[PDB]
Amino acid sequence: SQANLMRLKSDLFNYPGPTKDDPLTVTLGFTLQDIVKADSSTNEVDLVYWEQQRWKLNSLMWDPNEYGNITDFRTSAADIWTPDITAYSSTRPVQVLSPQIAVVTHDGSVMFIPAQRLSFMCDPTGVDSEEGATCAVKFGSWVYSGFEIDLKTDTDQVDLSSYYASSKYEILSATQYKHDIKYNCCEEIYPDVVLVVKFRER
Amino acid sequence: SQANLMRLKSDLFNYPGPTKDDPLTVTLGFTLQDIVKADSSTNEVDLVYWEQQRWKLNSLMWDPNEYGNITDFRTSAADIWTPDITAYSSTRPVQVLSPQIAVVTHDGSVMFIPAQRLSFMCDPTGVDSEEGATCAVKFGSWVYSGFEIDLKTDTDQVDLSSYYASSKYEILSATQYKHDIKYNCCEEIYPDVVLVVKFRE
Amino acid sequence: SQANLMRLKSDLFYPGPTKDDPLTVTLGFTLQDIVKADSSTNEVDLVYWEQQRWKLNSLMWDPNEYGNITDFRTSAADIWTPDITAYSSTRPVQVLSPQIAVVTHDGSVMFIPAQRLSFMCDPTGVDSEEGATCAVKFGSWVYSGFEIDLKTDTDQVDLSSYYASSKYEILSATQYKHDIKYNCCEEIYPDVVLVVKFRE
Amino acid sequence: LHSQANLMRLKSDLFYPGPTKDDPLTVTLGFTLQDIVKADSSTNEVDLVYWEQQRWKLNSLMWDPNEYGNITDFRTSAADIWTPDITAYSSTRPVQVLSPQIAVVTHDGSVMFIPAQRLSFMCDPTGVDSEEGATCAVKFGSWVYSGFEIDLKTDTDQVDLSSYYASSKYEILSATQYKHDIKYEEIYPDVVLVVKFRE
Amino acid sequence: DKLHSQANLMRLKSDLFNYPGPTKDDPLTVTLGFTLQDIVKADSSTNEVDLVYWEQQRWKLNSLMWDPNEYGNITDFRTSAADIWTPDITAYSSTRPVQVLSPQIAVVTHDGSVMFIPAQRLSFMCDPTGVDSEEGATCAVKFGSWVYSGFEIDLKTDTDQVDLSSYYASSKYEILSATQYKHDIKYNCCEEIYPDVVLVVKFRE
Ligand SMILES: O=c1cccc2n1C[C@@H]1CNC[C@H]2C1
Ligand SMILES: O=c1cccc2n1C[C@@H]1CNC[C@H]2C1
Repeated sequence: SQANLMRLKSDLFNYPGPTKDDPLTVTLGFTLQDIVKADSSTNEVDLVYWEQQRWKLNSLMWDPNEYGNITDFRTSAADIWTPDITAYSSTRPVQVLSPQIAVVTHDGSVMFIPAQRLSFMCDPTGVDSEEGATCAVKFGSWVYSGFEIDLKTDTDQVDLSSYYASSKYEILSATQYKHDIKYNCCEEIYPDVVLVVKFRER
Repeated sequence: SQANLMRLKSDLFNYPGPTKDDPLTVTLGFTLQDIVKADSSTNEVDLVYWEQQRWKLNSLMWDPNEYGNITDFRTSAADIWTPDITAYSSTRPVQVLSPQIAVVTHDGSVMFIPAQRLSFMCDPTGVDSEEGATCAVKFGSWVYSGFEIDLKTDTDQVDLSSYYASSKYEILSATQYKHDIKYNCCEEIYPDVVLVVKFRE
Repeated sequence: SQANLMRLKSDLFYPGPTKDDPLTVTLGFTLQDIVKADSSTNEVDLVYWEQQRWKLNSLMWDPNEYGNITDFRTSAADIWTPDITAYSSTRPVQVLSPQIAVVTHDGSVMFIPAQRLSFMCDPTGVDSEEGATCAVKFGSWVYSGFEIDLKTDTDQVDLSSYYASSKYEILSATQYKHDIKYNCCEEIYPDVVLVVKFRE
Repeated sequence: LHSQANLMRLKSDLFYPGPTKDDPLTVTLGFTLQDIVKADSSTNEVDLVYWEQQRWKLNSLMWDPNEYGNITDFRTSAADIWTPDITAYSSTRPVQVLSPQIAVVTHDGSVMFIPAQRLSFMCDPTGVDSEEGATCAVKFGSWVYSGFEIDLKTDTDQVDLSSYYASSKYEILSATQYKHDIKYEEIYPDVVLVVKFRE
Repeated sequence: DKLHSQANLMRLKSDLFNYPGPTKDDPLTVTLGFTLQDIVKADSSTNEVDLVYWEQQRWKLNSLMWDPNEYGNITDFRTSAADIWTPDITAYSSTRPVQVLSPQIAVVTHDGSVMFIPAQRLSFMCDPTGVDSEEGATCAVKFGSWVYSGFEIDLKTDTDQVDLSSYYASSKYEILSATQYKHDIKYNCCEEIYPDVVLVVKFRE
């Protein structure tokens, strides 16, 4: 079985990114673990979250019958192409908290779920009130337009089922709606997923 | 002997990770050096510990008689596969405080003991009291279920034998119980080792 | 299509400019936010996007020879990129976006890294109606105007993404094309000067 | 086109194990002090921003411009070449580089490298809030080479203050870069930056 | 003469570089000494203290031996620490990753001895209580190989005294005493004994 897995990986590794004629659908979903801190002197808020990314490539397909019934495998994210999904309003480089390892399945679908800590632009005024503070952060491909990476979601709600119950901040709502925007630099429209979080001091 | 060691290393390096058909047992244990800080403005606590990891691979076996009676060697952890054991509630990238070097023994067993500083989600309310504060952080594989990586411990007690005697925080209790969790949704069993620390000023 | 793109990239894969092959580099700033202003050290921190454009003959192709591919994306480390540097930073610049460029069939490259910069700036007056004014120059570290001809498309900094709830509001943001020369020597050193007037 | 081809050819033709007692290298140092960012009296650390000019010359980097289309100099990554190990003796944090790591090589074989850096070094800022000010010093020299191997020179005793930030928290009263030798048979040279400054 | 010396050095380096670590049958002696430059700060809110020091490391390998006559009488040379094996001497009680302050360059001598002296800033567990009193505070920090036992790396000192001759005269903290003593310790993880050099510093404001 180990020999079969090594052979399968060797065959697969022995993708130039999407194109307008071969666009890629990337599904995005956010799980918000915690709101670590809010800095009212700089309007920066720190969040810990899991960013679930899923896409499918014909080049990553295989027949499990030809490889000892291997249905899927784990591999370093550096072994494959991954989408350049970026927070648009970070104020510090995003910090990764989990192994960079993807799960590839025989139908060519890949699931990547890195855990990260992000500092982003957010005014926490009103967090010390019952109505709380509201902030947003956009996520999208930095360089690929809607014609190359089509960006989708499975749900309009951020997954709060793992939110740290003793966080300094409690979540009032958290949504993840898709938006289409045009930037001054380029004519083509760029899709994005915007996380809108309403939160308050616990 | 030096030539024998280089030959052994060359032969060994000239593993794809575990599978359901070829699963791997990883033994985990913690030595808690110190609780550096507790931050009640963010509910983050910072620990320094040694994370001892042990596992064993047939592909790393050899006969000492074939290599000058060498029974073990040291090698960079980048030369070998290592398990993806991760703290599930960290708030900052773990900081490595020791060389990334493993010890490999002729029976194929590997011993890795990185020293790290970890910031994790923890409410320190009560740390300034007699009963102290309590916090917990789960360790496990990020991508492997128990059908691929099985977790074991040699003991459910954290090694406190070198805990810093003049730390700002004294340890009331520290355990590393192992839990096998089966979700209602799926057949696979997920195992974790949970560090539970009770401490006070 | 994917095979055509791979063949094009292999075919394509520049020593940098010289006095006899000068390269025009166009610079433009999008100012996202003024994160902080530290009156104890006179340092101000900005987040901005630095749009860089240039064009190389060695990056041209005919889309008809490559399945009508007119552009592609590639890692910035696959290609030469200009050494544009803030001249009064006080900390290493921190990169906030993927280091990926857009190459177009006419040989033009577009690269827009997002960065956080700490630079020398006295914010005195930021708590008044007139606000504070600070400036920072951007330009090549090692190339004179004979090798890298630095240009702007406009002097108006793009404020369309400026963070509306920043601690600081922008009174004006201007990007000037400026150069310094020595009478003794022919060489001219150009820079783009970012001047920001802002207040609490 | 011809210039690009010639540059590529020149770089290939050219692509040094460092100096020795029998092949000593002159390294010329100069400082431009851009700013004194901060002074921390709780730890006696001061933070400076400066440009450190380094120049040296190697026979192995010479060429005839006539053979390469009148190319008289070129730019190259500092990792493509040997660089002197000049270091600050009293730094309290790793020096942070603020500029591209790129050097200029000229056809006579001389190399010029001017990294911009932010440095935290040991310094008692006592007096900085007075008319007389504070005075601090930091020595620069090779970590591993003696004066028999790296002959450390300057073009001037004066730190270049023509770019000092006019609105710094700290104004400069004087800034010198005098040379010093220490004998313990080798002689060990340094260049000492001495800054006298005040709020 | 300069051309010949350069050629000789290049040839020597090429021959030398064209070591898998010590073994029980081929143990390595590593000599350690410390120079304490400054005690940058004491944090009583976390019991962390920050030190700047130089760590002098010396060892000797047969594979780095050469004849000076063979290569223009070249007694020694400088080379990047990345070109050679170096020992994994680690601070046992750091609270932050150690920060390197100097070039990583070693001096290799024709008898195969290496000398490597990185300058580092270290944050280590240390309670500074009493630093504001005449007796001062006292802290220790163990150094040793992380992974090689006494049977593979034998750890020695040249002296019991930490070199204070470069200590920063205007530090916030003055040194009352500083010693470096060797100890042999048994750890729970392994049967074999592991040696260490412990730095014991008494200091005050
Ligand atoms: O670098 C590129 C490359 C292509 C397009 C863009 N940029 C970066 C910004 C964020 N994404 C949309 C737009 C502006
Ligand atoms: O990683 C190893 C490998 C071998 C032995 C040890 N460890 C690390 C700790 C520090 N050194 C002694 C002991 C415990």
